[PDB]
Amino acid sequence: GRIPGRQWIGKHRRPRFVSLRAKQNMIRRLEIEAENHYWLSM
Amino acid sequence: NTRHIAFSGNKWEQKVYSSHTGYPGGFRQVTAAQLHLRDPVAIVKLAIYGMLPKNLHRRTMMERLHLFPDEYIPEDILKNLVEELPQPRKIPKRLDEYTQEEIDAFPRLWTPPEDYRL
Amino acid sequence: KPKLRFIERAPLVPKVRREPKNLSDIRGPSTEATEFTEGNFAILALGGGYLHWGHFEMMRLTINRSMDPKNMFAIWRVPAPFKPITRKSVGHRMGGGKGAIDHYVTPVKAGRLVVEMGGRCEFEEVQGFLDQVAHKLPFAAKAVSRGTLEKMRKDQEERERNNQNPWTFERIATANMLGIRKVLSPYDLTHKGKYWGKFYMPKRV
Amino acid sequence: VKQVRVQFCPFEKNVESTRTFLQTVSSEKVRSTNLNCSVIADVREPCVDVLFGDGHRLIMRGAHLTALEMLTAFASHIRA
Amino acid sequence: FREVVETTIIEGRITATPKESPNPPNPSGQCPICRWNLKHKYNYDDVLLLSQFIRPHGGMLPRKITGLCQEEHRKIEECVKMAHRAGLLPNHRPRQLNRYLTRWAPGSVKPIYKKGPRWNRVRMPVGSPLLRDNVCYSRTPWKLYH
Amino acid sequence: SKAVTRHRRVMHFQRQKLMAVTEYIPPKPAIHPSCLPGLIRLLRREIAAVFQDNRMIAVCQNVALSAEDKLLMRHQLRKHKILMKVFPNQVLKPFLEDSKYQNLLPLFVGHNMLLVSEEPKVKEMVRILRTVPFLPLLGGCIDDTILSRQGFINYSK
Amino acid sequence: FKNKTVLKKRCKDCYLVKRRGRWYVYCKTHPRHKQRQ
Amino acid sequence: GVIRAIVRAGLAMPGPPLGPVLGQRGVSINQFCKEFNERTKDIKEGIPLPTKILVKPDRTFEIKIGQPTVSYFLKAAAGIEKGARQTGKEVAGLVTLKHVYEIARIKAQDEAFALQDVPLSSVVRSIIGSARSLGIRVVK
Amino acid sequence: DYRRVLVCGGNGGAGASCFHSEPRKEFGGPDGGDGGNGGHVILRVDQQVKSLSSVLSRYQGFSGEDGGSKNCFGRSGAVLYIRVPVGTLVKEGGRVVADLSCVGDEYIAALGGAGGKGNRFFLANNNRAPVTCTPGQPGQQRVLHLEL
RNA sequence: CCCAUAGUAGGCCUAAAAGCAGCCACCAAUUAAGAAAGCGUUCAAGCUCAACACAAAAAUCCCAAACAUAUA
RNA sequence: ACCUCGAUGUUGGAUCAGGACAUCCCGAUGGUGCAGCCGCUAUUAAAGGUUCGUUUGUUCAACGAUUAAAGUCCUACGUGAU
Ligand SMILES: [Mg+2]
Ligand SMILES: [Mg+2]
Ligand SMILES: [Mg+2]
Ligand SMILES: [Mg+2]
Ligand SMILES: [Mg+2]
Ligand SMILES: [Zn+2]
Ligand SMILES: [Zn+2]
Repeated sequence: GRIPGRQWIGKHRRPRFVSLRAKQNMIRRLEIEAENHYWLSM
Repeated sequence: NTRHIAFSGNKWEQKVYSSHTGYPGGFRQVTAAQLHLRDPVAIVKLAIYGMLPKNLHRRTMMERLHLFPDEYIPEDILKNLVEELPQPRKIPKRLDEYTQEEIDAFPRLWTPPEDYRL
Repeated sequence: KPKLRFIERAPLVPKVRREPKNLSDIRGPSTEATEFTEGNFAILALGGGYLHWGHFEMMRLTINRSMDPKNMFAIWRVPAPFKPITRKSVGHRMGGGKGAIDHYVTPVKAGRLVVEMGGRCEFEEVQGFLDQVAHKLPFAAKAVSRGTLEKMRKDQEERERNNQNPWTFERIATANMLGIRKVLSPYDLTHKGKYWGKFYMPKRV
Repeated sequence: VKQVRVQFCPFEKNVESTRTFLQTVSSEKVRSTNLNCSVIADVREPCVDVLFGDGHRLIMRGAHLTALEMLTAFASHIRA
Repeated sequence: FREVVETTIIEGRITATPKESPNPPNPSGQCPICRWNLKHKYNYDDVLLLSQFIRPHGGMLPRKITGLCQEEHRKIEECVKMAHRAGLLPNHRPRQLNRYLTRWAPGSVKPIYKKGPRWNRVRMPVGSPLLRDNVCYSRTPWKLYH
Repeated sequence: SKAVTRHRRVMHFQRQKLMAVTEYIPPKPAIHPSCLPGLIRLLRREIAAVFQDNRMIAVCQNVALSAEDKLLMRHQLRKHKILMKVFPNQVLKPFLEDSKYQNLLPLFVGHNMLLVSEEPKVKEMVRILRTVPFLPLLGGCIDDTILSRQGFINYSK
Repeated sequence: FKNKTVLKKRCKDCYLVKRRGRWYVYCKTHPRHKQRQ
Repeated sequence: GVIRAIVRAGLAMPGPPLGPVLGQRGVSINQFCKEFNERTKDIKEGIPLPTKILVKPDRTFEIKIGQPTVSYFLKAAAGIEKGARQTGKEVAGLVTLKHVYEIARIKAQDEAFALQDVPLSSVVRSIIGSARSLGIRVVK
Repeated sequence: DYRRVLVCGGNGGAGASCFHSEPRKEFGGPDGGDGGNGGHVILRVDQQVKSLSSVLSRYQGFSGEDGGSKNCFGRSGAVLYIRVPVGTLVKEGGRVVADLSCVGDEYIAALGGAGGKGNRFFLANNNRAPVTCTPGQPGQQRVLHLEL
């Protein structure tokens, strides 16, 4: 089970999957920035 | 009692142990059930071997592992024993093992219609 | 004329000047022929794609064979193949200019109706062969009535209004929240994350 | 099968099991091939009798039984 | 419960039948599970609960008779299959590898000779997805595939 | 690769994470709601009229008969003024309470074939039934007076 | 048997059964209808 | 078993439409046609007549007959030998309501045909529908 | 005692149009193999076969494979033999092809098309890089009237 | 799940094509039923709609070991 | 046109073969427009096997004679420090 060519660049790449940890990290950043929006609105 | 281990799910039929004798055509793939029937210690031994760190100490460690298929243990090993570790999984009870008091304590959930063969 | 009209392979007068492969004509929601017109059933395009003359013949033959001429009538909601796909020779090294016209084809965008049926007949009577034709089509397609089309649309607004996710693709893309516009296309601001290439994700709010 | 007799008392509390039984199996749709049988319906807790001239008498008290149960019992007895 | 007795003459007699325990915690519910507040709080090993919907020979009882919701009937059926395969109902039988949480019948699964690459691994199912909504007492979700 | 591709192109991992984070989340509709708490009128009027038109009524289970046998039975009944009827229990059970027939509830279940008449040829009808040893007579109620099978036999004799 | 990705009953006696892990269309009257998923 | 035939009384031995179709069960064609001709003499001659023959398992004949057919009867009453082609717009003969009633008077009497409806409407409407399906206009 | 069947002789394979190249001779020349002739179809008599009840549907003679590279020719289609009872008259639409009486009497009912020529077939001192790729000629196809 | 009376094989042309090769009307009785929606008949005959009624496969050898529920 | 142009021609053949199964034969099954024999089709099966000659450098191909069969492929179109 090999991915043709070089991984992560070609037309056919290794399937990458989003972990719950990654989702939580992104959501944390989004919350910080929503607060930034609020504090920049005044 | 490594002969009496229990696999969750259908691992007894799906888990496959792969080995190669080195010779061409020497690839052998044996389900967990077949491996267990052949050697009643192999499954636990392989699990521990895979969990141990992959260095030169691993086989020295495996020399300290003593696997016995059944309740019998050699006398010297028994005399060496110091502590017994709690079993990681608590064995669920069967109805045959439940006491009538416990059955009574558990409520009846529904009224079966009287006119039913059952 | 309660029958589906025959579609020519290529326009009678061709385009002397070769034109570029503007894939934008397949990318994104369809803005034309998105609504029913003198009909009750149709084939909805749930994705973008190019309809070759072979697809046109498949549709025409299947529908004409499997509809009642006197009651059921059909109408094309898509122009005839008009975009030349200048497929080059059957082997040659790259270069030498642009290729020559070999096939003609009509672009289709998601949300576009391809064929529209009508007449005295209910939806289930037609679902069978319309669904077969939809599967035959080169893009995702669906046999849709007027009622089902409006139902799925209203469901889409219901989703957009009731989702409990505080984070929507629209909010994040428009606000450039995580600098994600460094990863998104400018078209994503208007596709709202529901379109990726020529594929349309209906399940996604 | 040689003879069958169905009795029930709808004047008293009804028993739909035997009613459905006689509606289903005691029909010429079946007797056309089961011509050897003689059906009688003597109506007045219920009682379904089946007489086999060989060695068997079958008595069904289809009060608490149901149509499916009694039909299966009849079929099993016919198979013998 | 009616039982048929033979002697040939055969007759059906209604015998003693249990009744729902007094004082349901949540009276006026759709299903017994909802009435007793057990929507997401029973597992394959809860034989005391499971056997109440089980024929004497091990089969499940019909949903019309039990009164269970459709989803709860499916959950109970799957939990009963798992309990039987785990050997927790030794007496509810028609007439040696220890298992538990077995989704499939042992004789219908093929060995995984070629587990795929890391991104397409063929995983061994454990438990049932029907119980995915059970009460979560663990920090990490319980895995349905091993 | 072009922006539009025949295959589904691989997304930048950041875009994939964005999609996952912005996936639709359906609302939870509180406690599980499931677990939470003119032929019809033609028949109505026809049966209303019939209940007064008929003076004597009876019912049988003429479902065990063939098409030809049923036709012959209908012919023998039409020889007299009696008329054979059938109507759903689904609509007849309301009819019993509508016409104030409490004793008639446990008489009509399954296939029921009414025998509405005003002149009793029940003697000859029973004679015809005799040569066909099945299709037993069922209880009825003449002019609001419930009659069992023994009552019908006595009335016939 | 005939291998089909989608199983369709052909006559009235064609019945679907999931056996040994996969679906089958069995038929007593017309064994020609035997299908395997 | 019942055998249904629409033979014409004029010709008692047409051939294929009786011989092979009746010979499968086992029949005496001579007796069958003799009885059919007896009925033909009993009734007017030269008119299609449905039959209700029932071939008993004992190999015996019980022929039952009634009124003649209805399509040919209506065509004759309208003075038509062959019906209209379209039968939705084409018409060749017109039959008045009084004539329809007069013919219906002697129509609701057969036993096998089951035309035993007490009301006159049941029969008049049925024959009117038959005529409408045929190429005959119902006057007034 | 009477039967109509459809035969279909094999279609010749199509030639190849390749060109050879190797480490010290980049332009190795035409390299397309010829296609294989289609398979003939033949009716043969058998004393064992009683009648035309065991007949079948379009008897399709096998088609020769296409030419390959390296001048590899294509295998000619295999000969398909049909069998019939002794004393069978074989006709086309009126024309009588053969009265097959003897045990094993055999007649060619549909020839197979000649295989196509690859581009190397057209190689010559004059034509040094042909590209022509003749397709396989089709095989005779016809309906047969069989009567005993 | 049931079972399917009858005007009549509705006529037309069609050897007859009756529901089925095809047009045109598509009424009708009992309480209740489309002069044809699918098999099968040269044509008939025999069966079902209903309504009565109640996904995957490639070539050296699979590829961490494992684990469903101890508190976020 | 991404590795190799600071001694690796290439094709066939010989020798020895490792492997895949998308099975040519041998094995076990379902269906059949399979009465039997026979075929046709599909599922499963890779343990084993899978010929010798004429022309041609040939791989192929044709032809001759066989065979249970003379399978489709990959292996730097396996294998020239053999
Ligand atoms: Mg790589
Ligand atoms: Mg470059
Ligand atoms: Mg060097
Ligand atoms: Mg295989
Ligand atoms: Mg290569
Ligand atoms: Zn509930
Ligand atoms: Zn079948």
